[PDB]
Amino acid sequence: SDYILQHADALVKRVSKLIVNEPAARAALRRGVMLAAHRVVAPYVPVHAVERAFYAVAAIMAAQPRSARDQRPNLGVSLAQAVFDKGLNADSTEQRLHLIARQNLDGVHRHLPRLVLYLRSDQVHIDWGILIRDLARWGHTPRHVAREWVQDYHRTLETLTRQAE
Amino acid sequence: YILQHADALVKRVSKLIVNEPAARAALRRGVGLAPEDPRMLAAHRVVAPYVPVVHAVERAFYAVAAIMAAQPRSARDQEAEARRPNLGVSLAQAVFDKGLNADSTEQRLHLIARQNLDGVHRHLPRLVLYLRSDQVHIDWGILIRDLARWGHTPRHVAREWVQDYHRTLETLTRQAE
Amino acid sequence: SGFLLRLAGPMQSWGEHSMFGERDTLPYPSRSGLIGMFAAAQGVRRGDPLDRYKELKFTVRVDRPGVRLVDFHTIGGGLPKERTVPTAAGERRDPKKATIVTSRSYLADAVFTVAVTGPEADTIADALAAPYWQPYLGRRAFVPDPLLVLRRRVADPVRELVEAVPLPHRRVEEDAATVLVDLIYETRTLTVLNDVPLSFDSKSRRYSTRQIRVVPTEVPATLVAGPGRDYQNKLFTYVKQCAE
Amino acid sequence: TFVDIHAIQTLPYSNINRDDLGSPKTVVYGGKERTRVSSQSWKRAVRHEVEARLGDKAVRTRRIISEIAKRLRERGWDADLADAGARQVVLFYLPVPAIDELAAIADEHRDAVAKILPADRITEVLKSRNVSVNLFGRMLAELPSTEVDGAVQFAHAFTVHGTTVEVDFFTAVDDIPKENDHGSGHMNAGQFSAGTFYRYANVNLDRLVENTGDAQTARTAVAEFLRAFLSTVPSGKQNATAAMTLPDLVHIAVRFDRPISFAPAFETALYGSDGYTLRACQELNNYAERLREVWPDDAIRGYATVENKTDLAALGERYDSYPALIDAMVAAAF
Amino acid sequence: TFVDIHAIQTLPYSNINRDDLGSPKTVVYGGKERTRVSSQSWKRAVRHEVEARLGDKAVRTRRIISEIAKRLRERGWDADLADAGARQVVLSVGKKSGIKLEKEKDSEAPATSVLFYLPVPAIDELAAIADEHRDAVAKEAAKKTPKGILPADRITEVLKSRNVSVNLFGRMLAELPSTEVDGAVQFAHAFTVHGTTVEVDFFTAVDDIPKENDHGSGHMNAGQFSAGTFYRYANVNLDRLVENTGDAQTARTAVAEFLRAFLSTVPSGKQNATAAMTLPDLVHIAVRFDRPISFAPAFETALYGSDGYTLRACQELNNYAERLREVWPDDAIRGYATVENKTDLAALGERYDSYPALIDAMVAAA
DNA sequence: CGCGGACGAAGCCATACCATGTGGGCTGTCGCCTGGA
DNA sequence: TCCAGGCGACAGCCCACATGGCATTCCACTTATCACTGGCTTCGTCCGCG
Repeated sequence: SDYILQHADALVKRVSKLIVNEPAARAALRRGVMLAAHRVVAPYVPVHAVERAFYAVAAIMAAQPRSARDQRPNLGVSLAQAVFDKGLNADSTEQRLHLIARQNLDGVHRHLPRLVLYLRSDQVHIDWGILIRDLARWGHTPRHVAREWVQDYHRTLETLTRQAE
Repeated sequence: YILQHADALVKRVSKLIVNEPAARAALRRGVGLAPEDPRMLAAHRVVAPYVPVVHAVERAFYAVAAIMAAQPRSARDQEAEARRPNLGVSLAQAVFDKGLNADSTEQRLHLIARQNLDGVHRHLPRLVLYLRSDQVHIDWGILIRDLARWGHTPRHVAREWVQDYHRTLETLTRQAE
Repeated sequence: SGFLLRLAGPMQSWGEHSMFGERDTLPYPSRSGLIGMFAAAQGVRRGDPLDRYKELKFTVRVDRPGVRLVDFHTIGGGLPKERTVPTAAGERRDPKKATIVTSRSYLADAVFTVAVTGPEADTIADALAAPYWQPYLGRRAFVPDPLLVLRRRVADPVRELVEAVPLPHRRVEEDAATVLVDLIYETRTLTVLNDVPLSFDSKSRRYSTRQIRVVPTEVPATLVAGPGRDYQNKLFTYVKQCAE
Repeated sequence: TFVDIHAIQTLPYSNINRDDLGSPKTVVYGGKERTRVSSQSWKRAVRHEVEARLGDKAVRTRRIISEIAKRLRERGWDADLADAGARQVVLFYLPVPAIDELAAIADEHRDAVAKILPADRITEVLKSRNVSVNLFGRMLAELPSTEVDGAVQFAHAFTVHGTTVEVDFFTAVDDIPKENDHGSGHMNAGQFSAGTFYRYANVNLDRLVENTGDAQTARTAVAEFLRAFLSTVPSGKQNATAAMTLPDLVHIAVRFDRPISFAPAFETALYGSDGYTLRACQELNNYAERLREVWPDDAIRGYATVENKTDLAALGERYDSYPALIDAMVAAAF
Repeated sequence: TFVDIHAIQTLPYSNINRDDLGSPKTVVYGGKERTRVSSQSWKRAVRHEVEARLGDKAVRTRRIISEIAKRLRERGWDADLADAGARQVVLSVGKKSGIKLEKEKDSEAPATSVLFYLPVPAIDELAAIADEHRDAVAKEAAKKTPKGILPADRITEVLKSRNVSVNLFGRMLAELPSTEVDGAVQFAHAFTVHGTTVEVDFFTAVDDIPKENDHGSGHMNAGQFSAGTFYRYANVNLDRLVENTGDAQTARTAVAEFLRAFLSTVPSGKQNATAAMTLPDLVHIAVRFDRPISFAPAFETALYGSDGYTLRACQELNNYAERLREVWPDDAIRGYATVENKTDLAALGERYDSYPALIDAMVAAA
């Protein structure tokens, strides 16, 4: 399962440097949130749910605000770290995680970009690599990864909370 | 090592179910099912921070926490009245005192002790809820740690429940001279 | 001079004091057995003088004791009324009573590291490397370890048993050294037993008493191998420098 | 001069040879329980099949009476009345040197074909083979015969993975019902076990051919032996659990120095939830590789396999089928 | 001279033969649990069907005294004379004091300890031999401990009376090793080709009449069931079967009816509430002249699913039969029928049109 | 009349309540094209 | 021939919910079945065979 993680990592670094470096391909990959993907991320793909897991998160990567654009825990830890540190509401991000963890494959790509972009607007660190292997893993086993996200979120939230006192 | 976490869960869940209904309802709907089943996506909030660090251990925690939240109000009203035994001893104390069927409990005990990791989780919940229907005092921490050790060999946790059950039966009968 | 046999494999059974159906084995090898194996590796038919095998020394370090199992063994059963094992008079028994049942015991899952020290040890080693008869361990049906001769040439092989020989995995406490392993030398002796072989001929088997003294020695914990697949590996790399 | 043979054979849910109490015989190797089939079992099962063919290859094909050609024919003793005995040598099966006596002490006397009782001299067929006595030890119904052994070392067959016995609750049902039904015949419990057994055996033609002679007769005996070793399966409770099978891997090797077994390769038991044949094959390969590169030797290796997935390098040249492998190896043996 | 038969049969959600506690019998094969149907159950269904057609009634029982006494009471003997008579027939066959019996429960005839296996005409003839010595039997009953008076030779020759089911399946009788006939059909256990876990059904038999205040079920419990695609196999040693039967036409009819009953029949274990009757989705008969062979090792590596298992099982049996055929070459006969026309199974021989056609052409070729 | 095969005759038998702790090893990646070194 | 650069122009920001609730009773069965065969000793005689 790591064979997808390494490719996803090469893609995230090359795309990060490419979006801060060249604005043309940045705005061209951002328009999808798709020919640009066929000509940019295609060499980083070895089931089409994996390929869409790559270019979809690539577009989410190119659509982030500059503040968070110029700068291993999964997305659950990322949301817990955002909630405790950067003042996000618990009763709202919890409800959003359940909302995302309950849907099917085509649902996570519809409700995920808004939340990822929103948490990114606070300079939160998303290990994009494992996020790509997570959305790829969403096809093999959905409820297993969703489980990892929710239980991981609550786990690290209460662990850091009790750790703070 | 695990028993300590077991006593933590049993502590806050034993006071939790009686002190507030939200968690009791989020846990009740998780009895006898996988830790990733969507219906139990609401129980992580309470149980996920206590698992340590194989899936048998988490299965044990979630499954028995749900069992503790799905017991009738009678069993909780008696559960909140205020070396140590397994649940086998509980079965013997149930048949000898509360009049259950001996020849049945014996074949249900050997029926459950003779199964695989998944058979103990499917057959277990109704058996333990029946025991709490008869309000026998069952110990939860031992029950979970037992289920936790139920995954490495199906011999080291079954044989001790069966032998402990029969042992305590004949001690309760010999003590009735 | 000398060499280090590695007594291992699926089953071992060095018998003694059993001249009937019930056969038993010792919790450690007996010189009669392994001297029978050398004799089988050099081509001496039963009845030949075994004086050459005198003057030999066998200290054996037990790696793991191994657990004892009883092998049930019926012979001649199910065969028709006119085929079994004859009687001395020649008159067979009734088929319902024809088969004879022997329950021969055997030692299973154990490994010993013997240290042969003798004058003929070099030809014995070169005989085990190419024998004139399948060499076995205790009884014919038991197949020996591939690495039957761990080290072919070593001066003072006893010191090799005391240090720098791989041992199977066992419980070792944290940063603990001085792990005990029993080895038998031959006052303060443990027992006397019929081991010295005087004649192997099937017509008159003849043995004698021999002293045995088990000394529990201490070995540094740097020899205990890992959990699995590590022991056989370490012993392979150990037999690798044999040429050097 | 040592023909070693290894074979992986997976037996289904059955009970080949039970113990003193019903359970199948088990060894505890590498710390774990492992059901096993005794060597005697797989011996009386091979032998009982060898004679069934060798001792029948054939009274209607090669024949024993078909002699004289070297003691009764090209000798002068009635080149036409050759049936002289022949018919006088009847009132098991031998090779050729011990047959010289067959056509030898079959002449002289008178004879009495003019219309035949001296057999205490020919009867010694087993005393000097009876090749079925040089391959395998003495017979089982005849007193010893100078050659009690041997040659064909046979090893016990233990599983390559820990297998625990499993209780098969069974019951007998009587067909004559009274007015209280369900009174079955007799409740009881029979233990069975399944698994993939590893098997091994050695044939020392070196100290073998001597006891016999005609390297061709010896060649036939070893070839039919190998075919019987793969072919046969014991006859224990087969009529109730049909467990007839063929080895999923067959490796015959001809070594000129000493026989060697691959049993320690299966020391660390194999955990499962998957199949065991492929893992066992590639693991036997690995062990053959390290052992081959640690004890280098110029030996011959060949193997057949019922799975074309893996490529077994250390096992030699992959022949196409069992009888081809046996033929090329027996030929390569001399 | 070995008629091998293989068959892939998928049984739905059912419980064919439970264990001593309700659960279905399971094997641990290739590391995974696999529900199985014992061999003796199918063998029983087979015999009852074969003997059903060939109305031979190869009764296996213990109460031979009870039925012999019944036969003697039908033929004029008094109740006590019949009982003592039958006891004389059974008591005159062992070494001394006859075969071993069990403790008599009622005043009813006792049940022997061993299981007999005879046809009904055999029991009838036993009653005849008992009737030939009316006076003698009556004279023995007058004593306190009677002995054998019957001509043990002919009754022992009557117990040896075979039958089609006796010929195929064989008989055992410890106290009479002279009547032991060896079976000619190797029947194997049927294990699934994919790991299947058991599943609990929760049932509550509710009482129809209401109670004054509350209403609860009459009884609640849970039974174990399982579904899956079973593999089944059997061998018929023609040589030994023709040896037991003696003739070759009776033998041929017995093997043909055996095969047809082997495919057709299905056990009677909890079928009244599951309706698990089915037919094999694949049937492969091969006639081998050297040794019988099973395809069990092909199904060692359990099959993962979420898809079907019939096609995978069919093509995998094909693959194993093909490579196995090219590794153990032999001049044997191969034929197969199939209930799925998607793939074409080449290695299984010549595809006949139907099960009975396949059986007819294969038994004929043997 | 001569005789095979099978069984049976015993010696034996055996008044000063409690426990168990274990595991670890496998895999391959790209952006392409022009310019300059 | 291989290493290195390049490849028109493509936006910035800021905000993200508060609360309240999470049920109870009841039911848990019966009976019948649980095998034998033996691995001792020699000789004489006895019933059946040729």
